[PDB]
Amino acid sequence: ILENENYSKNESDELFFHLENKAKLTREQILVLTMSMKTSFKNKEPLDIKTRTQILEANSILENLWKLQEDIGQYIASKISIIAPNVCFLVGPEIAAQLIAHAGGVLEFSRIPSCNIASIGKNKHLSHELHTLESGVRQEG
Amino acid sequence: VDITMMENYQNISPVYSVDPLEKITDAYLDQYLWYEADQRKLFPNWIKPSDSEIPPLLVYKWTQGINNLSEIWDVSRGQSAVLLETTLGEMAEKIDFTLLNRLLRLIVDPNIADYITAKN
Amino acid sequence: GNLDQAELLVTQALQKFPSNALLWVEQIKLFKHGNKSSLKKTIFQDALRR
Amino acid sequence: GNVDLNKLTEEREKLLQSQIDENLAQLTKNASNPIQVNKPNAATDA
RNA sequence: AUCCUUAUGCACGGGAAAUACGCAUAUCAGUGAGGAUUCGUCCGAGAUUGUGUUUUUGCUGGUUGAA
Repeated sequence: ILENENYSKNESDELFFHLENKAKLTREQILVLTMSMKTSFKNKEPLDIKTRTQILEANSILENLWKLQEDIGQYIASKISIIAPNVCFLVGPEIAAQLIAHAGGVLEFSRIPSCNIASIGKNKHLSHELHTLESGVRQEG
Repeated sequence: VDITMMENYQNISPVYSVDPLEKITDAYLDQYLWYEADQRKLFPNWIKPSDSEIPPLLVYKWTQGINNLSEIWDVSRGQSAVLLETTLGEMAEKIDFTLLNRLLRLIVDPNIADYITAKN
Repeated sequence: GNLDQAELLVTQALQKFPSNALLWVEQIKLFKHGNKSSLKKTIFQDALRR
Repeated sequence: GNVDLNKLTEEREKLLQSQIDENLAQLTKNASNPIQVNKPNAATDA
């Protein structure tokens, strides 16, 4: 998104793109990103075109990898009523798939100690992002 | 943090009784930042209350300033002085923490800012 | 190619001589390979302790 | 003066069984009042 | 037979605290209580509820007054 250019210095769709194109971006996240940009993002055209190209390539590869992972997860979910039925019963199939996928197999998951399971699928705990809930539940995930 | 509400009859609220252990830490931070800020001139001359002026003194100073501008009381040419006062309403009560945190990260070490945010 | 075996060997070595730093180093290296990519920091800490 | 609730009362009368009445859940303090009392009192046990 | 480690039981001695210490025909708890975290993970034993005392329990000594 950052690279894109064209109308990006004022506002493309700049703050529009984040919410839509990078689907994950929540308002809080976006605000902090904006703040960072205002302070530390140098916004001088990329060190070299070569560098830019490389970054693009990386993005393409990374994205592909992510997609593959997602597909795998989906497959696991589809299967898991056969794979890890008890777990599914306890929780729900999608959740089970997510857990199991993260682990590796079912065996891997089993090997994982219970206290850790909690914080699987947690969004990387940022210092700046607020945490305390009315719940008192530190993990989420 | 517990909030015993106050008893200023005309309008109540609020008193936040923070944990005694944390309080020390908070206190130190308050002392340090304020010291540091004063050293480094974070806050402009215009912000009050200063350490120098007792509020009546401050008022007096303000009055003097108002008097002691160039040709302020002249209204021959159709001049108009205007002394806008206002309460910045709900200022403390709608400080967004993310934004606040970011702002702090300009003026303090980020860890400190983070801590502050957490405490709030 | 065999990494599980290596790990086992390392463990055995540790059991026999715990304080030996080379064994610890080897273990660390193995960990870095990225089968676990976890229990990594803890392992490091343990190594340091020993 | 007690006009808004009369209908409700009537409805209640119509509906309830004896068994139901017998098995009312003898109620627990949702706002954990006694605990609070114990705590504050302990703190300010003079 | 001598020396040492561990736990416990009895005790000499010394120290701190009792806002602490219990008790329960309770409810739940290493088949996870409660917590940490740099977020990768880590520690791992009580928690809940009820309730009894809690500026104190048991015993002594003195002066005094009372008269």
